[PDB]
Amino acid sequence: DIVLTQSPAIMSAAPGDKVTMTCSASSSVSYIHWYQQKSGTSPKRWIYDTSKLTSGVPVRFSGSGSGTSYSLTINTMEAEDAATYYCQQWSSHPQTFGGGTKLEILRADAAPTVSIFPPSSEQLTSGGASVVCFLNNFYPKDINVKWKIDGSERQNGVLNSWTDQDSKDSTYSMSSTLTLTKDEYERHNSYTCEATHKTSTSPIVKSFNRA
Amino acid sequence: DIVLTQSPAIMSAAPGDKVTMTCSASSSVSYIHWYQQKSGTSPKRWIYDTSKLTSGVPVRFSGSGSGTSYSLTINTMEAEDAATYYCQQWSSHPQTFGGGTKLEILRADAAPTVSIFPPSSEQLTSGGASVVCFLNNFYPKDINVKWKIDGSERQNGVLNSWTDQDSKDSTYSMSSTLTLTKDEYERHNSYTCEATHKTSTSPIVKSFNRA
Amino acid sequence: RRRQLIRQLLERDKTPLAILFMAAVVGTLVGLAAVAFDKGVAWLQNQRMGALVHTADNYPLLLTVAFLCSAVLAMFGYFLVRKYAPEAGGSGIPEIEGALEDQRPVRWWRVLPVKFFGGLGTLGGGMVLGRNGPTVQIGGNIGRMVLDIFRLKGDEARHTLLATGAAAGLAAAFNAPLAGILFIIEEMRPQFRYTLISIKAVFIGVIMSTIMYRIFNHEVALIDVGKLSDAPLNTLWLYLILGIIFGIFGPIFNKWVLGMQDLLHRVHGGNITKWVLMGGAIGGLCGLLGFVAPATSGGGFNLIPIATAGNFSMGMLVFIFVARVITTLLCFSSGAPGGIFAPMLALGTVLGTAFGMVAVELFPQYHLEAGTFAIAGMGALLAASIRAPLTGIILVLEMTDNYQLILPMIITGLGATLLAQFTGGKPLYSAILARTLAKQEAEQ
Amino acid sequence: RRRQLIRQLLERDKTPLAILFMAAVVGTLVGLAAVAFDKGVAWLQNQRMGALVHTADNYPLLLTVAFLCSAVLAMFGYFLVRKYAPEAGGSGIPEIEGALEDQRPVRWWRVLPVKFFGGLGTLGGGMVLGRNGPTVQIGGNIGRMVLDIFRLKGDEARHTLLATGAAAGLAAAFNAPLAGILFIIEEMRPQFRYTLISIKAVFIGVIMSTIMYRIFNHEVALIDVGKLSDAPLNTLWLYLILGIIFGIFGPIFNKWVLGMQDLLHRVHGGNITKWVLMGGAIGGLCGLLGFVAPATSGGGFNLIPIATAGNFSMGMLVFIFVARVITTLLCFSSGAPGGIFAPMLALGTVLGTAFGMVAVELFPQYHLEAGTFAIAGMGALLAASIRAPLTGIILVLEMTDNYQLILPMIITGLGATLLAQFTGGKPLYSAILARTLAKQEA
Amino acid sequence: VRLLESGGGLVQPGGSLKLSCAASGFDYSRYWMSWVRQAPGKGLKWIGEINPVSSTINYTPSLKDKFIISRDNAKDTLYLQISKVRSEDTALYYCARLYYGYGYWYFDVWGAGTTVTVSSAKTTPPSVYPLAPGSAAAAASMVTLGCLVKGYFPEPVTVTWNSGSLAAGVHTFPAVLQAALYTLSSSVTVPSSSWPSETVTCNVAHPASSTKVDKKIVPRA
Amino acid sequence: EVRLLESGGGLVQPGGSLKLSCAASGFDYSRYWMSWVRQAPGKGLKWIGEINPVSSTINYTPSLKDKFIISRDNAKDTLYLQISKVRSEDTALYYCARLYYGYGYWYFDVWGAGTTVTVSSAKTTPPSVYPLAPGSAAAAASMVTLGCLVKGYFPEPVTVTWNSGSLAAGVHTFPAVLQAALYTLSSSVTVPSSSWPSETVTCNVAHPASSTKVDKKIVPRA
Ligand SMILES: [Br-]
Ligand SMILES: [Br-]
Ligand SMILES: [Br-]
Ligand SMILES: [Br-]
Ligand SMILES: [Br-]
Ligand SMILES: [Br-]
Ligand SMILES: [Br-]
Ligand SMILES: [Br-]
Repeated sequence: DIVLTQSPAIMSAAPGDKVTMTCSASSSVSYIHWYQQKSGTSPKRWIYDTSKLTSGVPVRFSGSGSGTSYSLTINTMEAEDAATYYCQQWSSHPQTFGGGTKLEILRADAAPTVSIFPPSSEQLTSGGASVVCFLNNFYPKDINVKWKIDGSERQNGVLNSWTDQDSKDSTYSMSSTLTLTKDEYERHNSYTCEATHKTSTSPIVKSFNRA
Repeated sequence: DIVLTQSPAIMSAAPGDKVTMTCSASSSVSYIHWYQQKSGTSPKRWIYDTSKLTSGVPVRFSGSGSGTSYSLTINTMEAEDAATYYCQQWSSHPQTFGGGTKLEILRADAAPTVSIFPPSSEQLTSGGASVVCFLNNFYPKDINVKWKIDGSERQNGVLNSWTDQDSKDSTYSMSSTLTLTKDEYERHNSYTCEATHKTSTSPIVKSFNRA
Repeated sequence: RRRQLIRQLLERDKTPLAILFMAAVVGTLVGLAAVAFDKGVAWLQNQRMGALVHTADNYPLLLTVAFLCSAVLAMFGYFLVRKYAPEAGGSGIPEIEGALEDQRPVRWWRVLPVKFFGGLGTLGGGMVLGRNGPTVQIGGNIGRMVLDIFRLKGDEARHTLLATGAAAGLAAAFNAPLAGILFIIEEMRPQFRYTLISIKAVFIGVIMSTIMYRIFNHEVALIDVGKLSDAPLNTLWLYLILGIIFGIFGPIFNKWVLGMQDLLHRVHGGNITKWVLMGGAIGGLCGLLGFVAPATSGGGFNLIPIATAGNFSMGMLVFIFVARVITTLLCFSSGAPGGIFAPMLALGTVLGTAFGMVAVELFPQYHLEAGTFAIAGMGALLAASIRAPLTGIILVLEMTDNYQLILPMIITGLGATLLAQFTGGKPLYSAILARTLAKQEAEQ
Repeated sequence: RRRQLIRQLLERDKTPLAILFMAAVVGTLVGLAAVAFDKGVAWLQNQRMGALVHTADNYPLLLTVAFLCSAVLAMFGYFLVRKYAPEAGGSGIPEIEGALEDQRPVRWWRVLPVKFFGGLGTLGGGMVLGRNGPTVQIGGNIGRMVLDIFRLKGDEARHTLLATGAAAGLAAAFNAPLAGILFIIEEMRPQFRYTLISIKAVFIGVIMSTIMYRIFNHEVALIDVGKLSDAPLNTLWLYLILGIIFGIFGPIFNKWVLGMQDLLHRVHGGNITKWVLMGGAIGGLCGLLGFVAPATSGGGFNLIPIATAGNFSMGMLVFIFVARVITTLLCFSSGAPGGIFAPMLALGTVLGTAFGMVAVELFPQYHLEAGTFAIAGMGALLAASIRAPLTGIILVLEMTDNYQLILPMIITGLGATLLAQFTGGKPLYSAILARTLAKQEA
Repeated sequence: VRLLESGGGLVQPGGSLKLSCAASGFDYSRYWMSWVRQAPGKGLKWIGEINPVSSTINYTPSLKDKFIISRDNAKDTLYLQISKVRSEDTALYYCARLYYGYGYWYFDVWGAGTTVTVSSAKTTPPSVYPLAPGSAAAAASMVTLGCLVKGYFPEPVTVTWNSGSLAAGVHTFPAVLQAALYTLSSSVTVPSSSWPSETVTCNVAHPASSTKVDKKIVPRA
Repeated sequence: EVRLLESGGGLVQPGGSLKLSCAASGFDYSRYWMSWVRQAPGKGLKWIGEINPVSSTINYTPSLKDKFIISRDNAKDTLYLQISKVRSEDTALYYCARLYYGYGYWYFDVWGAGTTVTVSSAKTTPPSVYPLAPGSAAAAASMVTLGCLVKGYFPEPVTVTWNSGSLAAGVHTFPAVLQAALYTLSSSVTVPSSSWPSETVTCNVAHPASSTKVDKKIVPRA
C-alpha cells in the first residue's frame, strides 16, 4: 500500500511568515487531501483534490503538486495556523494518511520561572515523599533538569513532563518530580533542582532545606 | 359542512344474503370513501373513490353512487363482515364522515356455556366479595341471568356486560358479577346463577357451596 | 431566397385548429386502446398462472399445461396475422415509418383487430415481446382511422395524425410522454426530407394519451428502482468503456434477428400451416421457460429492478443474458405480433449490471454502486441496435427517475451509437423497411 | 421513390468521422468559454459587493458607488458592441438562426471578444439579462472558428459545427445537456427546410461542453427547490387555466420587447455616444435596484427558490413581477449583450407562485402547494413567447428535478403555446430575425 | 408501516394535554397527517390536518386555540394539544396518514388510538384477582378460567392470556362504571389436559398508570 | 450543525471486546458512506474501514479476520464498530467520519469528536490529591506559583480546574506519566502576591472513572 511521509516532522515559524510542508508518496498518487488537527479537536478537512480550499479555510492556505510529491503552504502564517497538518490520499486503495507535520509558533527566547515544592504533610503520612519542580514558560522547548539531594546528583525516581506549546504566550513548561519513600526522604536535608537552558550558562537553582 | 347520513343505522343479515347500505349527503359529493371498523379496532380503509377496493378487500365488496346517493354492497355477505361501516367525503372542505351502519349477523341457535366462580382468596383479604358467572357463546343475544343466594332471589349488586358479536362464530357472550361485602358473603353458603335462553326451556343453573 | 424566409418566419407555428382538436381525440383513443391492451395481456398471464395451480402436484402435467396454454395463444396470434393482416407481424414500427414515407399503407380496418388480439395472444402467453411495437402500430392506425373517418385532407393532417397516434402510442406504453414526442422527432419522422408534422399537435395527443393511462394506472410504477448513488467525474471513463462494449455488440445483434428471420423462414417457406405451428412451439417454450426459468421468458420488465439492486449473481446475470438473447431472437425474428423494445431494456440492464459488478471489484477506490452501470446500460442496446440514443435516454430517464446519472447515461449512449456506426452497422427499424421494400419490388 | 428510399435507408446515420472528431473539439472550447464567462460575471458582482463594504456608512454615497460601478461597466459593453461588432448586441440567438439559414455572417474574429467582454460588463453590473444569449452566440462563433482553422468543407460541416456550438453553449449555461440538444431540434434549426445537421455530432459537443462545466462547477446547482409534492388528476385543470393566462400574456410581452426596441432607438437615434450614455443609466439603475430591492434586478435565479418555497407574500410577488417586467425590457430592448431566457424563467416562477397561492385558498380540498405551480409556470413564458415548449419543459426539468410534475408542466406548456397562437403571437427569436432581415433589404 | 399514538389518560376539566403519534415504516415527510376522534359509542369526527413542512394547518370549526397540531419530522412524530378541555373531548383520538386516489383525499392508514378521559377523578391502578373453578372438578373436555380486573380509572386496560399464546378461547368483557371506578372480567377456556398441567397466566395492563399485572390462575385446595 | 458523536470506549482487558457507537445529527445519515479511523497516542491517523448506506459493501484495512465488525443502523442514525481480541495495539482514539469526494478522489468530509479506548490489565484506581504550597523560607516574589499533585490514578483522564476554573489565566496542567500501572500528574497556577494567602485558591480534581470529585485547598506551610 501507498506510503505518505510528511517531511518537516516538527517545525516553527514566526507569524506573518511563509510556511511550507510536504507529502511524498512511495508510488504515484492523484489528488491529495489535507487535514488540520489541533490538540483536543476533531481533524478538520482543510485542502482537497491537490489544491482546493474548504469553505472557511482562509485564502492564505494553498496546495499544489503532482505524481509523487505534493505540498501545503501558508502565505503569511498566523497564530491560529499552529497545528498538525495530515495529508491523506485515496487515488489508490486503500487510502493512507501521512505521519504528520507539527506546526509550532516561533517566538523570542524566554527563561524558566522555576518553583520547587516540598512534599505535603498529607502525602508524608501516607508514607510517600515527592518533591515537585516547576519550570514554567520558556522558549525554545529543549532544556535539562538536574536534581541534587544534599548536594549530589540523583537520577532515580525522577520523571519529567513537558507541556505542548501554550496558547497565550506560545511558550512551554516542564515539571520534574522526584519520588522517594518517606524513610529515604528524611535521611537528607537539602533538595535542590537545577535548570540548564539556552538563555544562560548559569542554571536557575531553586532549593529548600527542611531544617 | 356536508352532512352525510347512512341509511340503516343497524341491520341484520344471514350469510349468503346480499347486504346493501346507503350513504346520503346534504349537498352533492363525489368520489366518497368507506371505512370498516370491527369491534375493538381502528377503522380500516375499505372502499375509496366510490368504487375502488383497498388492497386485500375481498371481491364480495362493491361501491357505487353519485350526486347525493351512494351505497356499499356486499354480494353474498359472509360472517366476518360484521362491523360498523363509515362513509366519508372530501370533495368539500372540511371533509366529513357518515354516522355508521352496524352490520349484525343472523345465525343458527347456540346455547350458553355457564361457568360459576367464587370470590378469590386475594379478594377476601380486602373485604369485598365478587361472585362471577360467565355465559359464553350463545345465540341470540337475548339471555336472562338470575342470582339465587340460599334459595332466595338477589337483585341488589348484580352487574352484567355483553360482548359484541364475535367476528368468526357470530356468537355472543356475557358475564354477570354479584358484589357483596366480606361479612355479607360469609353469612350465607350456597350461591347460584340461573341462565335462561331460547335453546333450553329449563334454565341452565350453575352453583357452588361455600362449604 | 431572403425575401421568402422573412415571409415564412412570420408565419411560423400556426397549426390549424382542426388538426389541434383532432390530435386531442387521437390521443384519447390511443390512450384507452393501449390501457385495454395492457389490462388484457395481464388477464391472460394470470389465468395462465391459476391453471398451473390447478395442476401444481403432477409436475409432468404441470409442464404440459404450461406449454399448451402458451402454444395455443401463440398460434392464435400468428394465425390472426397471416389470415387478416400480415404487416402486423413483428414490431410494426417499420410499417408506421414506411407509412410516413408513403411506401406502405395503413389498413386500419384490418390491423387494429389483428395487432390487438394478435399481441394479446403472444404477449399473454409469456413470449419475450413488448407492448410498444403493438401500442405504436395500433396507435398509428388509430390516427389514420380518424383521418379517413372525418375525411381531413392535406399532407400535414395525414402525417401529423399518423405521427401523434404513433407517439401517444409509445407514451401510453411506458407512461413516458417526453419519450414519445422525442421518438417521433428523432426516429419515426422521414429522415431524408422535410416534414409538416405539427409538433404542437403531437404534444396534444401525448397529453391526452398519458392522461388516460394515468386514470387506470397510478400509485404503481412500471419500474421502481429508487434513488441510486451519484457518479463522480473520475468514473465517467468507465461508462464510455461500457458504451464501446455496447457499440460492437449492437450491430452483432441486428445481424442475428435478420439472419434468424431468414433461418426461421426456411422452416415454413411462407406456408401458413407450418408457420402457425412453429408459433405454438415457440410460444409453448416460453410458457414453459416461464414456469421453470422465469427470467429467460416474459417481457423482462420484472427482472429490471432485481438486476439493478444487485440481487443476481454474476453467474446468474451471465445465464440470463445468453438465454434472453436466444429467446428474444426466437420470439421476435419469428414474426409473432409484438415489439423488441422492452426485451432490449432488460438485455441492456442485465449487461451493465454485469459490467458494474466487475467495475466494483476492480476499483473500490471508486466506491461504485453496480446499479448505476445498469441504469446506463438500459438505454444502451436502444442506442447500438436501433440508433435512437436521445430517445432511449429520455425514455430511461422517464422510467427510473435517476437524473443525477444523466451524464453517464448520455456518455454510455454516444459510446454505443458511435462504435455501432463505426463497426459497420445499420439502424434496425430502417434495415427492416429496406428488406420489406426490397421485396415489394424484387418480385418483379 | 422506392429505389431511392431503399438505397438511402441502408446508408443512414454515417456522419463523417472528421465531423465527429471536430465536434468534441467545439464543445471543449465552448465549455471553458462558458465556464470563464460565468467566473467573470460573478467576480465583478463581488467587487460591487466588496466595494459597497468600504462605503457602507454614507447611504447616499453607497447608493452612488453602486450606480457608478454598474454604470461604468454597463457602458464598456454598449461601446464594445457598437464600435467593433453590432450584431453582438442583444441575445445573439436570432443571429445564429440567421446564420444557419445562410442569411447572416459569422464574424468570429470579431464577436467572441466583443460578446465575451461586452457580456462581463452588462452581466457583472447586475443587469436583468442572462448568460445564455451570450454563451449560445459565443458557442456557434467558436464552432465556426474551428471550421476555418481546419478548412473543413461542405454545408453539413458548416451547419453541424455551428449548431453543436450553440447547443453545447446553452448546455454549459444551465447544466442542461438535453435542453441543449432540444433547442437545436426544436428552435434553432432551419425551420422551413431539411438540413444536414448531424444530431450525433451535436450530442458529442454537448457532452464535452457539459463535462467541462462539471469540472469547474460540480457539487453545486443553480436552482435548488427541494422535492415538492405530487399532482392529483383532479388538479390538472388548474394547470390548464394557468397556461391560458401565459398564453395570452406571452404575445403581449412580445409586442413590448419588439415595441420598446424601437422606442429606445428614438432616444439615441443610433449614435454610439447617445446610446452608450443611455445604457450606462439603464445599467446604473440595475446596479442601484440590486441593493434597494435586489429581486427587481439581476438574472433572477436568486428569487426562484425564495418564490417556490412560498416565502414571498402576494404583494411582494405582484411588485417583483411588474418591476421585473420593466427592468427586463429596459435591459434587453436597449441591445445590451445578454439573453432574456433566464430573466423570463424568473418571470414565470413569480407568476406561478402567485397563481399557486390563489389556488391554495380556493381549494383546501386539493391540499395544494403553490410551489408546484411555480414549477409549472417557470418554463411557461419560454413557451408562450420564444415558443419552444419542448426545450422549456426539458430545461426546467433538468434544473428542478421534480419529474413527478412532468404532467402539469406539459399541460401548462401547451396551454400557452396554444393560446398564444390563438391570440396572434410570434416566436420572438423569429420576430427578431424577421425584423433584422427587414431592414437588411430596406 | 405503523402509527402509534400516546399521551391519553386523565385531564382536569378546563385543563390541557399533549397527545403524540409516533410513526415508523414510511417516509414520514412527504405525508400529510391528521387527527380524527371518536367519543365512546359515537362515530368519527375530523379534528385537523397538517402538511409536511408544517406550513399548512387546518382545523374543524373550533375556537381560538382549542386544538393545536404540531409535527416534528426529526422524530417522525405528530402532536395534538387540546386546551380548555370539557366533556366533549372525552373521546378516542386517532392519528391518520392522509393520501388520495383521483385526488379526493382519504384517511389512508389509521393509528390504534389513545383515550382522553375528561373527569375530576383520580388515576387508580387496577386490582387483578384470579378466577379458578371451585373445588368441584366437574371436568368436561374444557375448563374455563377467569381473572377479574377491578377498581381502576380511567379506561382502558388490556387483558391477554399467556401473552397472546392463548388467543382463541378468550372473552374480555366490557368495563362497567360504578362509584367512578371500572371493573371487567376475562374468560379463557382451555382443554382439561392443558391445565393445571401448563401454566395459565392472565396479563392485565393499565397504561394510564404504567402498571401491568401478570396474575397466574392457580387451582384451589 | 452537522454533528458526529461517538461513544463507547474506555477500559477493556486484553482479549476482551467492545462496541463503539457513532450517533449522527444534522444530515441524512443514509446516502453517506461512514468510516472509522483511529489514532494511537503519539502516532498518525490510521484507517479502519468503511460502510455504504445499504450496508452492501463493507471494507476494512489489511488487518486479520473477525478483528473488526463495522455495521450501521440507518433507522437509529448510528454507526457501530466492534473490535475483538483487543491488544495493546488497539489502545487509541477512535474517530467517526462521513465520506465524500470532489473529482471522485474520496476524502474524509466531517469528523467526530472521538472516543478513547484503553487496553490494559490495570485496575481502575482513584487519585490521591496533594497540595503544592511553597516552602516556609518562601522567596515571596510578585507572583507566587501553587500546584496540586494528582498521584497514582487509573485510567486516564482527570480534570484539574482552580477556583471552579475562574483562575483560568496562567494555569497549566502537565501530561500524566504512567508508572507501575498508575498515572501521576501535577497542575500549576500563578497568582499575584496580593491574592494568596489573602483569598482562597483551591484545586478541583475530578477522576470520573472512579467517581472522584475532590477540592483540595492550598494553605501556606509552617
Ligand atoms: Br418488424
Ligand atoms: Br416492445
Ligand atoms: Br412491454
Ligand atoms: Br418494437
Ligand atoms: Br436579440
Ligand atoms: Br439568458
Ligand atoms: Br443566467
Ligand atoms: Br436569450
